[PDB]
Amino acid sequence: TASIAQARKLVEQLKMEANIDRIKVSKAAADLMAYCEAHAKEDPLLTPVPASENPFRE
Amino acid sequence: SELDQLRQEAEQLKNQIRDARKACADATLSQITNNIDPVGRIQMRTRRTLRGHLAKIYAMHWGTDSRLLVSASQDGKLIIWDSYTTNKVHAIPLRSSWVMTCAYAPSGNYVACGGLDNICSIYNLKTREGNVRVSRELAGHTGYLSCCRFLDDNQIVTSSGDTTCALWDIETGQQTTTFTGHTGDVMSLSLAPDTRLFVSGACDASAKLWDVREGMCRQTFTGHESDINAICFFPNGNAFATGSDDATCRLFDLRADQELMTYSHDNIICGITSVSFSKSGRLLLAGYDDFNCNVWDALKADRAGVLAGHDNRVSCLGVTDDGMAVATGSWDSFLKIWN
Amino acid sequence: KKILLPEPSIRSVMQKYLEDRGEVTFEKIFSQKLGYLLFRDFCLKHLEEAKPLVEFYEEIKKYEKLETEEERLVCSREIFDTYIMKELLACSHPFSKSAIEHVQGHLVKKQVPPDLFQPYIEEICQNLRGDVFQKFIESDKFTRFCQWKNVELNIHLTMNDFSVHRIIGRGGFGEVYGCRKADTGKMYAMKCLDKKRIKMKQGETLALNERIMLSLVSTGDCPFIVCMSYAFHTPDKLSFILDLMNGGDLHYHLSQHGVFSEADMRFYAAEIILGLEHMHNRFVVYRDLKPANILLDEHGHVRISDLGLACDFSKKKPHASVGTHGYMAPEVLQKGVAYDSSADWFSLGCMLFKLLRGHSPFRQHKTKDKHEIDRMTLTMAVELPDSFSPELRSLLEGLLQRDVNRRLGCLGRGAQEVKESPFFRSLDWQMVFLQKYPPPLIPPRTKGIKLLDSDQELYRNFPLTISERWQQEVAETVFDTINAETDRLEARKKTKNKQLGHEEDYALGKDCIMHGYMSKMGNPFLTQWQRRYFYLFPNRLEWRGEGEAPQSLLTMEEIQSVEETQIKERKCLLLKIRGGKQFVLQCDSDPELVQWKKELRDAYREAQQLVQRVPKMKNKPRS
Ligand SMILES: CC1=C(C(=O)Nc2ccc3[nH]ncc3c2)[C@H](c2ccc(F)c(C(=O)NCCc3c(C)cccc3C)c2)NC(=O)N1
Ligand SMILES: [Mg+2]
Repeated sequence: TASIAQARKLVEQLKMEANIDRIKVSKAAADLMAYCEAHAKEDPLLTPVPASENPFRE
Repeated sequence: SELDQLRQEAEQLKNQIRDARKACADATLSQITNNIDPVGRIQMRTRRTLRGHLAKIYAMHWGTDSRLLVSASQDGKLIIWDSYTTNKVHAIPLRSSWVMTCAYAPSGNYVACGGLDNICSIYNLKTREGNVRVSRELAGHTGYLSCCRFLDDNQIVTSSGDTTCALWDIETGQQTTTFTGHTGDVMSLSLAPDTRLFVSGACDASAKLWDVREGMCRQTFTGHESDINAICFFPNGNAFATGSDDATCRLFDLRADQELMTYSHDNIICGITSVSFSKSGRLLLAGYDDFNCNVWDALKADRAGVLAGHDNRVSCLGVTDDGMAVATGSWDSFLKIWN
Repeated sequence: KKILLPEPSIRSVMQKYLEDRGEVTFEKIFSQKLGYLLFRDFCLKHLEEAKPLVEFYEEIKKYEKLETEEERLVCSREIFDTYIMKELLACSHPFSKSAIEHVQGHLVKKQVPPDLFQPYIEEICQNLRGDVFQKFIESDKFTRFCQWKNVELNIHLTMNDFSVHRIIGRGGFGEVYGCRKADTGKMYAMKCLDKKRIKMKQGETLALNERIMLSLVSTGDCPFIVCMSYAFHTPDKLSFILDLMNGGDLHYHLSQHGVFSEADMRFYAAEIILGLEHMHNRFVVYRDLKPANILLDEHGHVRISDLGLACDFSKKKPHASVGTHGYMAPEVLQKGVAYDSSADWFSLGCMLFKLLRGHSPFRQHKTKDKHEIDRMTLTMAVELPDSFSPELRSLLEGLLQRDVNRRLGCLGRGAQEVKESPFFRSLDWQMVFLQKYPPPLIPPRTKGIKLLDSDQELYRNFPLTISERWQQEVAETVFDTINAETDRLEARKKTKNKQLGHEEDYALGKDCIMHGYMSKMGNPFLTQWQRRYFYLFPNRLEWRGEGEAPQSLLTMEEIQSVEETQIKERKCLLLKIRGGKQFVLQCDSDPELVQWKKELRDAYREAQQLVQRVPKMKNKPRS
């Protein structure tokens, strides 16, 4: 803690973490919702599949 | 004093980050997803049970072929299972009994594992000789190996109780990059699908986003009240989920730089060991120290399902690249495959 | 019936058991007959570097034993020529200039004492302790050592281990029998003492003491003391296994032959002295020296027996009136007055006087009064008859000195003083020691007492094996044939491993802490023991029956305690497991029990210490 250099490092790190581009949660949300919707077709656990194409039934 | 100033300045910058974040909290994910239909019945069933480990199971990883997987056990072995058949392709007697983690390489040519020996042992599967030998003993961590994931068949990332993570060159055995920032044992890592980033969860209750190729932490996510024991990327690579000893999972969004969603219920007191998304990320699966895996709705936060076929702790889990299936591994000595 | 070595697997436990006790040093293996025996078979046959060394040690050993100087003249040259000169001429003679010089310099002076090559002994050892020794350790010969040692440290004796035969002596507390130890066929005496008959006459000390004494005197293979190889008991009896003397005692032979000529008496004293010397060098006084404690072997040679009333003084000094009336010194009879070696020498004289004269010197007109003899001895130098020679006269005077400050064999060289009396002028003492003198006489061919816990506790550390005596016993009987028989069994099973192909060793290339057979309870309901091959690892104990790999285990986390328990009067390990469950283990031998207990204990502690610092491994709260 009392190391001057670690406190500097810590601070430069927070600077790097502070000055990023953030998006509104609303858009970030929508983008996840979007992804989810655009890929729910391809998701065997989201739609129970026919046993035919399901390697774990027969 | 310069130290005293740097302390204040870190403090301002913590606050500046907190306000920067609140400036994006225009809506919640919950709000945004109030429309979409629920997900309904997620009733999955044990297809295979994987019997062989003599003691607790600590971890597992699916091959990219969505068929094979390695699991690491207190019995001091790795078993690479063909999950279709339940046949042990390989059983690998480890040199240290204290294995905690293991990873299947993308190619499926190698696996890795390690634990209280503070070493990431790389096992090679196909020689021309047709043998399973220790090809590298990646040493440098000063604490247990907690997780490791191959980038390809020659770079691999590790995590460790020494609070650090690292990137290695297998061929040479060098620790080519070191990722520092965490203040407690690092417990889990997850690679982004592009693999130019990875996130790590730790006993400091924070998770961190790192650039593989640059060696630094870009973002630090907090909010958990206890150890982050597991972490997984959302499949598109702009969010991840964590599981913790505080009994919640959470979804953190990268570009918004913050928590969107806590997955929790007052009924659940036990901590989470492991998380993973379904292929579309819609489902967030978590292993718990109550013996169950809960299937959560990533978008709505409703609990949507329960895998309940283990007698001790669910210690690890995973979804196949192909989406088809879910392994759960457990302290009861078994892996069960589910869909 | 006969000795059965454990399989070479036993090495895992023993090496550790011995390491823990510090016994895998060259010093400690090499000085054990079987240790030596194996260490050489190893050097001589399985290492070009050490063959010459041992060969050299052995030849010096043979040299030490040569009797003639005219023989030592011969052998010293040959030894010098073969092990010293020649190796010098090829610079492969790795010993200090000092040693070479010492020998060479003596050879040209032609001075050939038996310790001629003592400086090479020390240094051959120097070469052999080290890399030579560590390779020995690595070899199957050290395995063989562990196997034999396993046998040693697991000796438990019972009358059953012996074939008792005729009675050869009775006393107050029991009887003495001739017997043969089944194992090896070695003839011994067995002295039994009935514990009841003991408590009765309150002789719990005499017994307990005879044992401690025997245990001090019995190293060194003294041919003039009836030493002990073993001691065990039953709840009823005490057992001492002792050198077998079938010629009875002098007290009887005095009767039968009558008083002895001086020359005949010279023989007995010679040998008796060497016995005394032996004890006295181990700070033990016999205190009770008289004709009836001098037993004759088959050939007429004698030994001192029955250390009941003997007494250690390596620290504190005795003072009490103990011994038989007629042979006790003044400073013995004189209560208060401390003393040491002195008394025996006194008794010695009393005793020799008796063999010449038919009665103790302090026993005129065949008085039978204890008090009468006592006081005369206290102050009255003895009437030494007309017939006694001056050499004798001198010797008795010397011995029967009432003044201990000027008593023959009490002036700081002990035995040696007495060997120099003109009485023994004519004797070579090595010849006495080698028992080469012709012996004069060749021998011809009710209570209601109860036994409490507090009684039996007195004899708790009575049991004992003398390692030297047992190894010697083994060395000369079955050691060689047993080694072949076992060698054959092992190298057979090397083949039935190689055909069947189990030729990988499950304990290698990991972190196995230790392994070897033990037995557990298989069925909870049934309670019988299955013998299984266990492997301890830092975090689990795995076991397996034949063929198959381990398909079960305990984790060091599960284990809460490790403890001894009796089961069907067998000592066993009782592991308590976390659920409330238990687990029980029987080991094949005492050291295996000591080790598994220690190592299981150590490993469970370790494991739980370690697990507690590992968030993914530790237990978390549940409600
Ligand atoms: C040397 C000796 C006896 C004896 O024969 N001992 C013996 C020892 C080792 C041997 N190896 N091969 C043969 C052999 C024989 C024999 C003997 C045997 C057994 C004994 F228990 C004793 C003994 O302890 N006598 C004690 C005397 C005594 C006391 C003090 C009190 C009351 C009654 C009595 C008889 C004595 N008698 C004896 O006088 N001395
Ligand atoms: Mg006295």
